[PDB]
Amino acid sequence: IRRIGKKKGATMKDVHPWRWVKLCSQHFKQEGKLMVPNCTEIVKSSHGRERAPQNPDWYYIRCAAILRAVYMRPGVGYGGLSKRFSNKKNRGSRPEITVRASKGLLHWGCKSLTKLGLIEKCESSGHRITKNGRKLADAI
Amino acid sequence: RHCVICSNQKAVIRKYELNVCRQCFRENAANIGFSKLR
Amino acid sequence: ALQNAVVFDKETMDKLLSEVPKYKVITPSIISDRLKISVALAAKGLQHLCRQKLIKLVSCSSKFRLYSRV
Amino acid sequence: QRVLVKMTSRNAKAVENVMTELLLHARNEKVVLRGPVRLPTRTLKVTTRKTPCGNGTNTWDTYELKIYKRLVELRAPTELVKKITSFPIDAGVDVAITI
Amino acid sequence: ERTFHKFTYRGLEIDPLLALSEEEFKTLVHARARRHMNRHANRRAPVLLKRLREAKKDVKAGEKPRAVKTHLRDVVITPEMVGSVVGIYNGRQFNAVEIKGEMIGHYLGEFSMTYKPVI
Amino acid sequence: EQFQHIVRLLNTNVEGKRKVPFALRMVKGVGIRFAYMVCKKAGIDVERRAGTLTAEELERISEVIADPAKFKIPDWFLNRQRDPKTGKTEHLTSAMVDTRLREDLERLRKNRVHRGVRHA
RNA sequence: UGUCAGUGAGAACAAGAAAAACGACUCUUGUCGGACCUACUUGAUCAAAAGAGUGGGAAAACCCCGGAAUCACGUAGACCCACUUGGGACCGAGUAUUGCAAUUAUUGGUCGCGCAACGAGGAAUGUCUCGUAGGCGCAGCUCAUCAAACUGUGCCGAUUACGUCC
Repeated sequence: IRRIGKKKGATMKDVHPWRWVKLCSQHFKQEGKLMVPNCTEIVKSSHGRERAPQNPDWYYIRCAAILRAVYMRPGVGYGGLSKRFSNKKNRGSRPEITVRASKGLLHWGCKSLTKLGLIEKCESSGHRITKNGRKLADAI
Repeated sequence: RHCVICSNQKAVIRKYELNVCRQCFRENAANIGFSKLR
Repeated sequence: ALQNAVVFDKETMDKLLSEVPKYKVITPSIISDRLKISVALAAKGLQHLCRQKLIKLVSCSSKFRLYSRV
Repeated sequence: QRVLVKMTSRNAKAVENVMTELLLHARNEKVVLRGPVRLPTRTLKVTTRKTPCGNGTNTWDTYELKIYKRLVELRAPTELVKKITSFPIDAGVDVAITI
Repeated sequence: ERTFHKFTYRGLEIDPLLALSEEEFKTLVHARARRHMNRHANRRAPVLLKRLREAKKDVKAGEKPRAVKTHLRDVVITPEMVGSVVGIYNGRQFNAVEIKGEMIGHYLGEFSMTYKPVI
Repeated sequence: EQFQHIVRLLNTNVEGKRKVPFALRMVKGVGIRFAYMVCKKAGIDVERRAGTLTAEELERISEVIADPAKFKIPDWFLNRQRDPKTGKTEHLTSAMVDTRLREDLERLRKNRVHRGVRHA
């Protein structure tokens, strides 16, 4: 492993591959974007970036944790049931992305459902995160 | 469900860990090896 | 000044530029405690002025940041 | 492969008479003896209302069992295992295994 | 004949509905109806279900077909043999006057009281 | 001149806000429908609703509301689906609410049993 | 509601405890696998609910035996001092799941109504001094099926007092 948490994985490993991936297309954009991504919304899926805060991160989780997928990988999914029926709030996940995200890894920086690196492209291209921000970073 | 050491089916059936001893209460009907110490 | 305001207007922005350096401590809150526009885009209003150096940023952070007269 | 002996019992001082004492017979005598330290001891906890009616202070109990699982290991006895498992007869719920 | 109804039920009048079978009916209608029909297919009662058709054949009344009562509140109202009138079970009430059209795919029960709310 | 301004959409004044979907809910909709917002030809948010027929192109939005089945957009967001006397109806708004209700206001409330009488 | 704060995203990270076996099939000179869970993949060239196949376990094996809430976050997110984008309770339409039988039983689901209540709430009154109070989540329990309940484990974790007897 190598990916995530070596550059600050929370907010300084995300925006940089995001820019690069939208600038030249790579990952899935399949219809289903509008549909509920996180439990019991009263709003739309998000204000902007419906399924473009997702894809590399959903590779990252499975990478460093070795073959967490489809039921384990929603482990680092979310759901609080933040609106509820006046009972004690409980955790959930929405399966929608699981299918698409186990498809993903066969292209771009990972190989297979057993081996999750190639040259580990994301790491190498993320070495310029530290050097210079692309967001006007506070710490750079 | 139903019980096998009564036929009452009411006054509550234990089926926890595959035993019934609450249609004949376990305080009265001990020697199952349980003890209370804490 | 006036109590309610979504608005983008000539007056809005022209007033803004004069009022911002007046205070010794500038936050998104106090600009909408003048009430000229809502707290919401009052935030953005300060950012892209501070970026052009009408203000001094204090915190290495945004949102719950504060600012000062430059 | 290597044969192991797990002895599962409700009570201590039944299993004790098995492991310590009667493994001496298999210690280097016919096979070699690798002692680890026995597996974690489960509790079976049950909670029973004391009162047989709805008027009390709504009291309850805590009843517990110990489950002692005593594991010691050997290095491949075959046909010798017959001796090993015929040794305890000293208490009920003494059960032994062979791989 | 001696049955009088109006449906207009998913755009379908009396004629198209009784042309369709119960099998094709449930593909249109309620989640409930599907499950009941599927698992009740083996036996729905021979003679009760018979008598609902039999009373239709009978004549010399303009009144809806009179048919033997039920103790069952669990039986569906089918598109076929509709307007067949039975005493819907309750321990005080039997109603022949809560069987009308626009009740297909709905239970025979959910009727004949069970409480009289007062005050 | 504007830039928070009342809007007639059911011939009913509803005041603007500085967010489009949130204000639009008063017209008989909700957020989760207005993921159609992206395809309503102003997917932008943090925008006035005095922006009607200028930067919102109101007429566009008012088509999506009425039939989203002309558009390709997923019809899992429909308010009514496969009614008991008709097919699907794409939305619930205005007088079109009342129509469906009345039919089942006589039927439903008949029901007798525990929960039946509670609904009655 | 501004002391999760309301809808969005991402990060790091927990502990007891539950589970399996039918004279039902097959197997022989005296007899083996199906009512438990979880893994993995199809379930997205197009939703959720939900379908099915492969794989392991009698548990320190169950895939890392243990994870997503309280929390962290300026990613320069969105809302922003309103009964709203704060809250749900009523109400109608659809569908799948469970079962010997459902009659909102189903409910982890869609999407309406929210502009229905209610703005810390008179008199009165409850109980705790430390890892406690308070806040938060998970499992067990009951058992066709449902936990705002009960029982147990864990997480975040104070203010005041340490006195008197009115």
